[PDB]
Amino acid sequence: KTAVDSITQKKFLCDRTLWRIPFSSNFMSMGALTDLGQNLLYANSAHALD
Amino acid sequence: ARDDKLTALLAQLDSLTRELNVVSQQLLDLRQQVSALKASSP
Amino acid sequence: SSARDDKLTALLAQLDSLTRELNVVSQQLLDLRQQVSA
Amino acid sequence: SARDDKLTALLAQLDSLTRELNVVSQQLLDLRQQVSALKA
Amino acid sequence: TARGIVTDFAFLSPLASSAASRSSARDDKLTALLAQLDSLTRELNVVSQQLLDLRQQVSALKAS
Amino acid sequence: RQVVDDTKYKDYQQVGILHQHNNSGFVGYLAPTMREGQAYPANFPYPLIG
Amino acid sequence: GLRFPSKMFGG
Amino acid sequence: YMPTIKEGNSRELMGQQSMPNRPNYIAFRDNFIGLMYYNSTGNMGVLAGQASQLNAVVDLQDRNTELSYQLLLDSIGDRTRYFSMWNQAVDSYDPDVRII
Amino acid sequence: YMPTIKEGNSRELMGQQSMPNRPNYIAFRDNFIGLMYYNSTGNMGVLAGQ
Amino acid sequence: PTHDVTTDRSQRLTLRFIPVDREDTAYSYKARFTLAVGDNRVLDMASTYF
Amino acid sequence: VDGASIKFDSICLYATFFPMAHNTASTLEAMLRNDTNDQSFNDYLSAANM
Amino acid sequence: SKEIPTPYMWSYQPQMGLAAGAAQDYSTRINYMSAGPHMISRVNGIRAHRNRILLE
Amino acid sequence: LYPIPANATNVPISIPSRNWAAFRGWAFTRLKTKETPSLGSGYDPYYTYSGSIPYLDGTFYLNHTFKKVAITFDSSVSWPGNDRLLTPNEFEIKRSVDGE
Amino acid sequence: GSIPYLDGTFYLNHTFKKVAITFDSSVSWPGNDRLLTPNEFEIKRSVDGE
Amino acid sequence: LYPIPANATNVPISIPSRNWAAFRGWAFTRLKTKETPSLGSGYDPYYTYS
Amino acid sequence: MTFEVDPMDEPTLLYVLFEVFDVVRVHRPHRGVIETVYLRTPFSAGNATT
Amino acid sequence: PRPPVEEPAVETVSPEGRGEKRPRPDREETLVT
Amino acid sequence: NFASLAPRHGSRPFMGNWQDIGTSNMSGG
Repeated sequence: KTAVDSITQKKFLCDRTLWRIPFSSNFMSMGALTDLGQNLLYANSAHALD
Repeated sequence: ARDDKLTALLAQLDSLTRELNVVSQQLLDLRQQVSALKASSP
Repeated sequence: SSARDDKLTALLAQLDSLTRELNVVSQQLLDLRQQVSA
Repeated sequence: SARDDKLTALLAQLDSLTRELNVVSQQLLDLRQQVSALKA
Repeated sequence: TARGIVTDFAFLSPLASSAASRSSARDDKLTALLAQLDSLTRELNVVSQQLLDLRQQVSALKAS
Repeated sequence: RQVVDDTKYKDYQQVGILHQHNNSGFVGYLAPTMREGQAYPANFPYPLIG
Repeated sequence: GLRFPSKMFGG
Repeated sequence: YMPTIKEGNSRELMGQQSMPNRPNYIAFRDNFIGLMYYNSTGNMGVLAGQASQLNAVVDLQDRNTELSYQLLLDSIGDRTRYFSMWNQAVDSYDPDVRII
Repeated sequence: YMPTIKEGNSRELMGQQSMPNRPNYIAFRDNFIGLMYYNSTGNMGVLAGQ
Repeated sequence: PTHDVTTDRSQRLTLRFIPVDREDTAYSYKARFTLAVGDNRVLDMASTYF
Repeated sequence: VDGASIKFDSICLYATFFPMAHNTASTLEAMLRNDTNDQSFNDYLSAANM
Repeated sequence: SKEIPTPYMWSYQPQMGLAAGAAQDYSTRINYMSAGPHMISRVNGIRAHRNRILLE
Repeated sequence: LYPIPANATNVPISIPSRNWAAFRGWAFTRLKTKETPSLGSGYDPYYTYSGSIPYLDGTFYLNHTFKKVAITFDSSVSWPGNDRLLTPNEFEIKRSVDGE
Repeated sequence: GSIPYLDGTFYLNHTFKKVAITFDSSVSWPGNDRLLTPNEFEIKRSVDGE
Repeated sequence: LYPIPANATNVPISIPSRNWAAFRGWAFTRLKTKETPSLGSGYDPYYTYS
Repeated sequence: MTFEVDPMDEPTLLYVLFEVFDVVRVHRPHRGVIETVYLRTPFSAGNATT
Repeated sequence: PRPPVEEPAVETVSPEGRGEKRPRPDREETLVT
Repeated sequence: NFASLAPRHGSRPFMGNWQDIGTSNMSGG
């Protein structure tokens, strides 16, 4: 009943793992050779990445 | 007065501490961003 | 680029005092607001 | 050049702003010791 | 003694090919901070106008 | 336009309309009435040139 | 061209 | 009118008379002439591909890109109008001042 | 070697020591490189019929 | 017209280009950009400015 | 002599893009890569300056 | 340009094993902007004799 | 391995130009320079550390220190684009300030 | 006086900061990363850092 | 001439897509930006080297 | 050409426009490739193909 | 109210009424739109 | 024939003119 005015600190820890961002059009693993690796934009031309 | 006068300080000190709790968050954000540019700079 | 880092590390040291001298005003304003409440 | 001048000119403000906020806290110590000395 | 001439060199070695593309991106951010910081001193001055008027006003109004 | 800066200009004094005396003795004070006052160097506005 | 009608006063 | 060459206050300096300075309008030029190096072979601009690296801007000294752009805006648009984005405000003397 | 920061003659300027300037060979380049504008699209030369 | 006029993908109307290699001098200023026109796009250079 | 001075903070290149449909802007792209569809321009002054 | 065009040379993709896409042979062009009719007509007969070989 | 200085926040990396065919995706994790040897070289004489090496054994632990990720192709086009995400221009991993 | 609702003498156009149009309580209009600030129509600014 | 920044180790270059008919080979040598004038331009004001 | 002008008490210039056909034909055959051919007649700088 | 139009349907802008250099004033000859 | 790219005035496309595709703008001629 004598508690202080508080604020909540939220965080997470996620050990041992890699933050994977798949190069797929729906972010799903439908195959090892993804549908954007077979995309003719990324297959027939050279593009910069930043 | 005494009653209406006391409500003149509860309608201005709340207006200033709402303007001071936003500029304190904004200054704490921009301090952490100057420390970002000083670190990346040679 | 040594002449330009002094302009930034002096700006960090004076935003240090600015967020500290504002921090004592934000604690003295909630003192005299709750002083009116009594 | 002008970027370093804007870095220099804000420090004239950031020292004049922490000097005002120094005496801002000096006038609010006056207020909390005046309202306390009027109710009793 | 021989640490910080080739342990800061082998550290910052991938960032050497982009030393001009990143210098203009920090030129972008620094000219964007100092305009957000100038306008922050515009608000804190006009807040402090209202924050010091209540010494002159209320001391002749509380104690009257 | 350019106005004066109350944060950078060292000798800034906020002078309201009661105390601005440009055209001091050749212009009626706070009114379209008859002139009043003496000739005197002005204090308003601050110079933006020179 | 030659099909444009001639200028007269009021018509 | 300075009556007295001597410094310091005197009765003769009540007769000194003050004239306003001449109005001097300093600004960027019409359509931002003078900012960009055109037709300087020492400062020729580049629009090229990143890979072939052959500049498609062949710029010459006896070309006048500024005056080509000033005369183009007269033909395709109303030139008396003002446009602040390209600073398109044509230099125009006063007709009562030039011809009295 | 200047023994004294101050100017004017002194006993200490008997100890100042001379060294010859470095040899600098200023000349036209080999085969007159840099006289003629080759490979300049803005300063290109002409051999044409009249 | 509805179809085959405006794209159904995401695309910025206006882009912002930071210089790649800027160079400051007392008498001039040089700025080197990457004017990267993305695929399935056309850029009229009249719409470009500094 | 009169103390005027210009300085540059940062110069950015902007580019406004018409959001053309992706297989309309690729049909236009394919047509404009011919040598028969080269974009030919003329200087409005069209003069040599002496 | 329409009668005697420049051939679209195909870009290969060694991974998919298909052709990427064909652009015109801009990089093997021959510059007769300093030639006259005694030699522009002789180069245009070589642009056209090449196009007969590629159809063959 | 891209270097991050002490108290540094942004890590701008850049690929010049490449055919991106058969690209599977990304996978990123922050490391420490003290805890990562300069491999490729046969002997690192400035490697004064003998703990777990997260570069080699998968003992990654600085995953929580990521704020956001912005991926742009061809210096102009944001990825994935197409308004896929709730903030479509970037991969916001965590937020300190959340009002929405 | 002049009724701007009836005669078209509108004069308070400059007092707008921004407009946020969201269709169907979820989809921001125009969406599509169209604008430099794509979630709303920023009409004017006080803080202009970028 | 491909630029190499200071203390840069690996320099990738690219040639977009091209008929390589009658190609003979490569030859290459590192230069210095201080020693090499910016040719193509008819004058180099940034060239403080002789 | 011979110009008879009024005498002025100042060094003046004579700006003659020798009107030509300053034409540029622009070819973009592949992604990233920008080829231009310049021709002005009569006062030819020459065959400024790029 | 509307620029001049040919009808080949398709709807084609007609070039009539445009301004030209003339040795004689164009209002006494044609209508200029 | 790219007539679905033209704004329909009525039921027909408002195509432009053939002769408007080029330019002849030049100072003095």
